[PDB]
Amino acid sequence: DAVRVTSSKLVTQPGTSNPKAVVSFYEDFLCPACGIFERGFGPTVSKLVDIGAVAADYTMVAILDSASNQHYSSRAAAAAYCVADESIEAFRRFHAALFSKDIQPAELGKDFPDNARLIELAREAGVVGKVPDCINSGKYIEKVDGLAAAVNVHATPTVRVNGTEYEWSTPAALVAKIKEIVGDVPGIDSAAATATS
Repeated sequence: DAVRVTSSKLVTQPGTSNPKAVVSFYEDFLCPACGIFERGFGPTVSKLVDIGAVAADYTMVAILDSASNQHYSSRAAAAAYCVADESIEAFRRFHAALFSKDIQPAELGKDFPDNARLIELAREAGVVGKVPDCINSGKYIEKVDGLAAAVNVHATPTVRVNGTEYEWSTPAALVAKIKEIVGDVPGIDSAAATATS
């Protein structure tokens, strides 16, 4: 249901493979607040992933999907899952790209990327593989369309920390929360520096 992003440095619960800290993001690719939120928190989260402070769970839901936007939300989420299938790193780059200012369509706009453009963005993210057919076949469409109800999240962006609702403010606040959970890990202060710019 979520794409789990980690690195080889992941800090785990003693005697298990399970992350000590999991930050679950629930996003819609057409959600403007989500664009702002990801452009703001992204580098910090990526750093926290790299130093192994957290695992980052991404659930891309369909809640904004409509015929008016040409089902952009659902096609984009499905596409993202397709990419994650091939590569996790490719997913990081893809996910980041879709939320960049030059890319994310304006909700309520008349212009939205078709599947060919999503495919091309996947290529730029570093993967081809089965992704083109995974996207063209609409493999994940029904999945993503059901995700919102599945995980029971109807608002975006929504963030949870170890399954608990988390009201986010700044990247710094988040870094501090994670530090509260995992203690002082190598790099986490560096991550705070990333959070404050």
